[PDB]
Amino acid sequence: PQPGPSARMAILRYHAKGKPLEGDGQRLLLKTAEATQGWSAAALANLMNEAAILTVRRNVPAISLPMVLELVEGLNWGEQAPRIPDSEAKDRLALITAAKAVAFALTPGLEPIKSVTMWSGRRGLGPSVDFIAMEDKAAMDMHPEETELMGWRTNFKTNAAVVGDEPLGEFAHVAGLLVPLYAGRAAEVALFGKDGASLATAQPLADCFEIAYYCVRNSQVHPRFKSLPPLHTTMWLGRDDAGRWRRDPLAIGFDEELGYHKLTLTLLKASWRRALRLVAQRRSAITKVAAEMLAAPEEKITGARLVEIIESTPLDDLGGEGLDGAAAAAVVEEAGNEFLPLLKEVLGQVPGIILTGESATELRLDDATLAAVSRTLMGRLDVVDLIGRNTAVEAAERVRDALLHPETRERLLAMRRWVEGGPGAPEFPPSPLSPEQTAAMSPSGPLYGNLALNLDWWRRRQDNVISWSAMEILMSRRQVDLYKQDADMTEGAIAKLGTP
Amino acid sequence: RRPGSFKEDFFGSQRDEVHEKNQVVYQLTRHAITHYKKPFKGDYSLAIPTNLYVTDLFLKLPTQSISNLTNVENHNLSIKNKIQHFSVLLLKEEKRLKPNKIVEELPWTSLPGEQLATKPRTSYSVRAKVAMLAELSLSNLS
Amino acid sequence: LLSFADGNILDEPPSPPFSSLLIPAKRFENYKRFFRDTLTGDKMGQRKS
Amino acid sequence: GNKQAKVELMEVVDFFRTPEKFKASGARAPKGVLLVGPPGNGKTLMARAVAGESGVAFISSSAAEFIEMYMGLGAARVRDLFNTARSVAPCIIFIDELDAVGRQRQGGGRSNDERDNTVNQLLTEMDGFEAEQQGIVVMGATNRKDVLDAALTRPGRFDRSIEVRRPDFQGRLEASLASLMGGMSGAQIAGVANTACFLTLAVEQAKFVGAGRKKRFAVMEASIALAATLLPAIEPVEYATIIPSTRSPLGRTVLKPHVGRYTTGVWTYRYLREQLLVALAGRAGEELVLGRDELSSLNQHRLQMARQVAWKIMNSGMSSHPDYQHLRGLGSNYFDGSSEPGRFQQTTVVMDANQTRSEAVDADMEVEGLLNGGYKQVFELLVRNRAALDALTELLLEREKISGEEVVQVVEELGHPEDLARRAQWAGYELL
Amino acid sequence: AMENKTMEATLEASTAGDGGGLVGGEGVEGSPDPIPPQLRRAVSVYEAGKALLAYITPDYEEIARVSVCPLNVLTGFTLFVEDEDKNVNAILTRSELEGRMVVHLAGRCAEKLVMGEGQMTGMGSPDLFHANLIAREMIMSMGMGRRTGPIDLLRVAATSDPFYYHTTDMSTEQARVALAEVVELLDAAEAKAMYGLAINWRALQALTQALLDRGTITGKEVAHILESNGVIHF
Amino acid sequence: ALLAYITPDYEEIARVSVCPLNVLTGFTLFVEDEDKNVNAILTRSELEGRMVVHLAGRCAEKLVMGEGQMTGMGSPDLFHANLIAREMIMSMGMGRRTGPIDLLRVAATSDGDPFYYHTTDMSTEQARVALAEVVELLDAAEAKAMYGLAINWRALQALTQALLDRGTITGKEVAHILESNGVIHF
Amino acid sequence: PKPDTEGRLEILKLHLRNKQVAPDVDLLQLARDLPGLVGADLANIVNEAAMTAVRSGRQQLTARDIYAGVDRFTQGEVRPSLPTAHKLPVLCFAAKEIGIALVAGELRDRYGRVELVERVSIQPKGRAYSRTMFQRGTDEEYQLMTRGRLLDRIRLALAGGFAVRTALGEETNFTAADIKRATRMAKKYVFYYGFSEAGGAGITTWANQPYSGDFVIGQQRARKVVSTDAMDAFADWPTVSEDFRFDAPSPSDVTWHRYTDEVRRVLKGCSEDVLGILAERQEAMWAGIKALSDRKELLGSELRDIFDAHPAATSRDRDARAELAAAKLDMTIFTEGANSRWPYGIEWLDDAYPKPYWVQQQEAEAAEAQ
Amino acid sequence: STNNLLQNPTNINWYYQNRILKRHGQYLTNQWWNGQLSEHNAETVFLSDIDWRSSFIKNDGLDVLLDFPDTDQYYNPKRRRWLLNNGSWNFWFNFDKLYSEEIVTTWILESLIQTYKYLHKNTEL
Repeated sequence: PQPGPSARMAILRYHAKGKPLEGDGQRLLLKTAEATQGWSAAALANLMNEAAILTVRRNVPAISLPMVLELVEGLNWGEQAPRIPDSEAKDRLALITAAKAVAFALTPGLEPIKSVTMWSGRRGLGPSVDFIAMEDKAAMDMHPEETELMGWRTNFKTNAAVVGDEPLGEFAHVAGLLVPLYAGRAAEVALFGKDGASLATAQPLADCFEIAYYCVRNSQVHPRFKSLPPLHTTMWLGRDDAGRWRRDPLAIGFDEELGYHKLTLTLLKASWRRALRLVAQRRSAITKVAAEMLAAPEEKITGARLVEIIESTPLDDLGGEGLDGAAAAAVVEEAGNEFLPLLKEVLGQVPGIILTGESATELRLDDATLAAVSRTLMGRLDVVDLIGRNTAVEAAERVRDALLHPETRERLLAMRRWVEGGPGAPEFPPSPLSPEQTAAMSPSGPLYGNLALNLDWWRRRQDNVISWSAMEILMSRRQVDLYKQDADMTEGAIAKLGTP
Repeated sequence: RRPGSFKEDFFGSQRDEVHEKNQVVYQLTRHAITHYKKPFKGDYSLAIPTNLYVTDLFLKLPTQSISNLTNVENHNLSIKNKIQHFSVLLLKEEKRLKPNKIVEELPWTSLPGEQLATKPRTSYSVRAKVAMLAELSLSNLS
Repeated sequence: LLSFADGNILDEPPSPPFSSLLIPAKRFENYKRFFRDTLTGDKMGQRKS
Repeated sequence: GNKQAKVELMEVVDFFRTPEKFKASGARAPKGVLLVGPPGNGKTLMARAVAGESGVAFISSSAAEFIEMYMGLGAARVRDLFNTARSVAPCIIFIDELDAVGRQRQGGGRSNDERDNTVNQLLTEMDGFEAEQQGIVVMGATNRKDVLDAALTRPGRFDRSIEVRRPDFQGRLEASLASLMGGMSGAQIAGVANTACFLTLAVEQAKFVGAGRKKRFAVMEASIALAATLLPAIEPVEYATIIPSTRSPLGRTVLKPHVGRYTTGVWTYRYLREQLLVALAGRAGEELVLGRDELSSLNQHRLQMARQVAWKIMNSGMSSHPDYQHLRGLGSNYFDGSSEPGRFQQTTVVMDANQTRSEAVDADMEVEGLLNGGYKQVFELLVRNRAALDALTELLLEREKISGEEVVQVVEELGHPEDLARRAQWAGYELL
Repeated sequence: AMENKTMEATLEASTAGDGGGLVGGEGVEGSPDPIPPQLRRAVSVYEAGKALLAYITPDYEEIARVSVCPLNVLTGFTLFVEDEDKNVNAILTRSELEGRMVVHLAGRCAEKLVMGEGQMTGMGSPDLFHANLIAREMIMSMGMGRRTGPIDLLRVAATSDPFYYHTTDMSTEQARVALAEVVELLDAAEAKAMYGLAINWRALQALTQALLDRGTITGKEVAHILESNGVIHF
Repeated sequence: ALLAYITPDYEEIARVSVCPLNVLTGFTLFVEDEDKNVNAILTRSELEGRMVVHLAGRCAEKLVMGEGQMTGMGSPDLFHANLIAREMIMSMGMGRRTGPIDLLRVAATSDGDPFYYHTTDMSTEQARVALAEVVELLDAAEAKAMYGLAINWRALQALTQALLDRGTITGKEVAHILESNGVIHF
Repeated sequence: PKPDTEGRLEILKLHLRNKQVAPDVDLLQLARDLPGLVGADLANIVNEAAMTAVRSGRQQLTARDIYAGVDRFTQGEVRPSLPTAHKLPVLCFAAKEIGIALVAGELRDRYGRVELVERVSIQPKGRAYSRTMFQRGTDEEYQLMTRGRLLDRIRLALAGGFAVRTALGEETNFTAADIKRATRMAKKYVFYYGFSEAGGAGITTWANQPYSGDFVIGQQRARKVVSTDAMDAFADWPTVSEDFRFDAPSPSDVTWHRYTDEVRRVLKGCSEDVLGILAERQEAMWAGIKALSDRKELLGSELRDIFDAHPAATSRDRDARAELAAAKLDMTIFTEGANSRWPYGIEWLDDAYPKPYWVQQQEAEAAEAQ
Repeated sequence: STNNLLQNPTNINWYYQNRILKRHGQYLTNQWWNGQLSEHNAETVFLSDIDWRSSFIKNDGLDVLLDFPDTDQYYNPKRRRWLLNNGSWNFWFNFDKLYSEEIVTTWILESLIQTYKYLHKNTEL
């Protein structure tokens, strides 16, 4: 096969004999073995030879690492290529790349940024944001799937984004990728206007929809569809010879009725508002990153310097009318992303609730109790704009119904404690609403035999009038009443449950 | 069997006088409408649509109507394939023809020359895979 | 015995078996990539490739 | 001249005849040169000069001549050529048109068996059990970078990827003139010089029409040039001509290219709207001057360009639809590797999940509104600049090739005051 | 011999792999050997209705022979002779097309009237599709639609899963209008066929009994039976 | 693993791994016996038990961590349970309302999945009736899986603690843990 | 390089340098009317003209022997004539060509874009039963397709079928080929060239640009003749480069309904104009049909004399006015008047499509706010 | 690996490696062009002997490559036969479905009822 890393080390060590290597040759061979992945033995022999063919025109007494990396780039990318000539469009491209880099660094649960450059090689490429590679994940010993581990890890910090005690779910982790893709357009819209939008920031917008469509439909971690019966609405039954896929035959109007497109649009609009807020608050940081990239020796800044700029530059006021442009002052559009005010608002309708916060019975519920029950049932607190106000209201109703029962509330608090862990975790959560009197009601001794009946005997929902639409069959009456304005239907969405 | 309306509609083509074209259309219309169950004129000809309906009716399993599903073409199916057609054995089965499959995507920074020189072009280039499929289809046609 | 052109392109020219035009197949490959990485998946049961 | 390849050729002749510094530094030898680039830039002349500088012989051969109907004859010829090379000790081996033989040894057809034999013979003569070594360099000439075999392009046989291209400004100076004939190879440069000696008319010739078609060409190009001058973000006109070329039978108006836009890809929404206007300008002016019933098929590609601009506006997230404004394109956005390296083709897939049934109608209605409102805007602009349009038409009919300064002068002396005030307001700005 | 050639041609298109029903009298699964009295009565009624309504239609192809179950085939066969010198091989008129539609719906209308609505067999399906094909070519191809008008809508895409021959890309509203016109033409043809078979009921019954007794019959005997039973012409 | 152990006539657990070599994956294997079923007759009780075992992972995730802490790792199991339910309703005629109609057939592909499905294009009424039956069946399977986890809570706690402590557990050790900490078979 | 125009004139003069030529044979018109032909076919044409003159028992006078010599190699062989039994085929394959020549003359009046008619044959000579030859105008008139030229071509297409219908009082299958040609020409009129008023300025969001002939592969060798291809492929610029092919997103069903309604409007207008012409010139059409049936082959000159000898009867006033009346078509234009905002005369659209945003903008900003 | 029941709780790495590392960590500097080139359309500029793309633009020197992108392809295989969405889900021609199903289920039920009624009286047998 092709030589591996150790084989690369051996081949470069053998072929480096007879050539002068500057400084410690072990470090040079280490770097040129890390930076020549996929190369063949003859390719390594050539790279070693071509370095010694050099240092004659340049009159260097010894072979050095920057020149070695120069030939490493040269033999697989061709010409070194010239940098982009200085212009107003070049300054705009620097601003766009700076906004994208700042939003990448401010995104929780992302890998560290290696370097953000304005000047690259090759022909059809320009500015880039390069992240750390294997040869970087080795040194700082880190799991290869650390990006996958970044969701459930707590109390960490990557680049300029910190994550506290509440972990990011899969939904929030993948929906956080929409903000760096929207930041390029958001910078131009905030700083120049609608006419300032260019083709430089058009490619990420077209992938924002597929990321959000995964987030709301395929991932099955959207809070709207977690309480549904366990039905797979996104099925495709095989591929067949000549490769012709088959949709699930029951999926008539599934995507239109379940509101997948409108939920995707809701997530995309919320992410666009978040990107506008990000560009508003970090406008000086983006300008500083663009200026430092434009005044760099290779038009390249490092990830550590980018993080230093982001943290040192103070948060700009998101107000102050236009955000170096105009009509983006809409950025002051509150936020509406926190679930606790919506839950408190819902609980206010229930008489005798007595809410205190961080302090018909009185039911003196604390902010900690509300947050624990909401994290156990809804899942997260700062994704309300991403999931939709209807989804947040349905969750608030579910959390209220769970809070009204003390046994369910205490069970939810205990399992939230076990999920969070720590010294306060009271081992495994209690019995899942089946007490010792209902669990002793049916071992292999008393009663028994009800689990021997077929699944139809466990059929807890039965309606003799099957509706014409799948949303009525899937969701409950309250769910259909709260939803179905997200459905992609003409006037069926008035002929569907809760008739006025 | 030894093997025109798409050429004149899509590729321009032409090269047929508007008199002989009209004569061909009139004769084809008469052959389609009349000449059904005729002694020798409508014997086996696949230009009569009723003969094709008879073959479908007597040799095929029903007809099946149009589905009410989305992301499908007409029935519960996707679009057709456009173009129709030790370690040594392991490599031969690993890279043999790759007809249907799905073409991978290269990075925008591409792959460094060696890794691009491995992994056959039919696996990543779309144009190369379609050209290979076209070459095989035309070779089978010729 | 009559199609109604439900879910295909309106004017799709013929392909390499009949013509030598590779444009419909070049678009069909990207269509298949779409059918892989946002629905169906590589295997039955995978949510997205 | 010869791009930057002369330093590499100096290195080749230096380690061929007097190694000295390379032997002191420990380098052994290059053993192959692969000249990549289009023909007409002296690819064989550079190797002839290298052989003359090194004082070795040159034998002219190409890979096509090895293609023989007798089996084994090409491999025998390659082996014999390398045997005579080893006998000469040293020389330089030139193989021309390697793209006709060394291409993708996968099998198929009764024409590639001997071809694969010749490629394997070349592989075992360039490398293999050491039987040549020494100071022997083999040079090949191809027009493409990597279309050959993986072993043939492997950096142990052709370990120098020396690339030549069309000459630059200093190269065309060596072989005001280079501004005119900038952008073609040295063979075409020599042909231009020979045509000029046979007669800068040769540059124009290297780079029939009746009265009605000439008038229609003049009207169309005058409308396009007038719209390009009057619209602010559209670049100023470089020149305009109605003389058809061998492949452009409608006359062309060429604008001054924007270096910043072409380098950075910053094509603003305002520029795209005014480019849609400029694309519809030819049809609008032709209709205005010659009447509706004289509308011709001359705008069949201008309409396609206008549709391209409108659908790119929709697909780039620049539309006014609230669900499409700054969020989405038309969907999917997959990419394909085009012919040249660094070039990518974009394919957009819209299937019932990236779009709803009402959103498809909304997108079609928005594109129709963009095209038709742009046509109405350009028609009103050319109606209110009718005197400038007529003057440009008669000047084009008189001269058949006008420069951008003449267009600017005609517009500024016979233009509408509102359009002139808009032009003077948005002047100076390099428009992003 | 001409009838045998036509029946052999149809049989080598309706048995190529499974077949069924069309080739009766075989002694195997989908082919009872003594063609049942109900089935042969239905075939005789079908062919008598077709022959009668081809006789009473003016300026039609004239009948050479009428046979009940040729080649033991579970359908009849009427040998129609064309006049090549009348309309060469290129001319079709609306009168000829509408008469052909009436004659092709005549057999199933006759068997529906005689045997009842529920006892109609599937041997009328090719003739029903042929009448539908004539109506479809008149509306969508020849431009004989009153509301559809002169526009080409059919673009033959057989190119040889559900086996589509015709294929159209027009909009749903235009498709609804065109198929409504096709349906109303089929309804007019069926109404005229039932009207003719109803006003010539006695002649139809006599022709049915003659076909049952004789098996095969010629054009002159058909004309003699219909004129002796007091037929009414269109 | 707990529901597969307590489900009668189910495959024996081979190995339950939770991130075996620090690789982000988790699986519960079963021995591929060549005796017994193979392909002779599929009882509706067997299919319902398989569907309950498939839904058991997400039911356990809900019942232990909560509704909002569930993730999409249970998607292949949910797909297989949905396939079993649709097969019972539309291929075997096990539904009282759809009746004995063959609307779905399986086929073997001559890589991806080793099989695909021939589908009959249904109308809206038939599709809605079959969907109502499938949803009732799946909700019933979820209820049965929840009760099977509920009556074996100490066994589930012991198996989860052993999995957290040891990572990879053999099926023999799984059976030992369940029988030692007290389990109720179905 | 095949010879043409002046080269064809030189070749015809070289092959007629020893044979007497009557002055009525226009050498320039014959050279322009035989495009793409070489000396290796013009020699045969002059040869067969000489042999036809020899077999005719006279010298090489009149243009009929020259036209027969051209026809013998452009439309090869001579089939047997149409039968005199029954009055159907002699009427149909005279009425279609008489109506085409009449509509060509009427469009030569007023507009002048339609070229003159050379001859009408109705004697079957190879793969056809009747012909109408058009005196091919000079080149540079075919290098560009105009809106009026395309409208005249659509009218000339519909003319033969509507003339057969006017003669017989009955629709035939003769309109099928004419409809097939005219629908393709109307689609090129509306979509590709953008000559219509679709959208208010004629620019649709979709157009089917023709592809090159290099994708044909088969390339059936008909050779020579060069029919209306000379007007069709000369103005069209095909794709040739798949890397730079623009096809646009396929339009939705609603906008496809609107665009095909525009195509139907163009076809209805051209059809009504053709039917009005053929209704007002019934006497000239019948005289031309009688002359065609009497003399088989006939020249465009003598047809012009016949049509001048039978002019229109000024104002038909009544009874004969009832032919001009009800000659309009009853075909439905869906988006004619009030059906051009969103329902477009569709009663089910609101039950299928949920009210697009620009539709709501049209019904709110324009409507209910004026 | 071929086990079809493996648990993958997240797919963030797929998007990070296929839409960010592969695609959106980089930028393509070839998006559009002037539209008014020296050789009619971009296809004719591309299929030309002169390298028009590389052009000496003083208005310092240099030969900055002014490139035009390939024509973007739009694949739109959407469904266009939407007929009824309010009251039931029906596409254009599904009229032969209700009658078909209400004959199939009725006939199967009648035959099963006849079989049950016959075998009800022969249980001893």
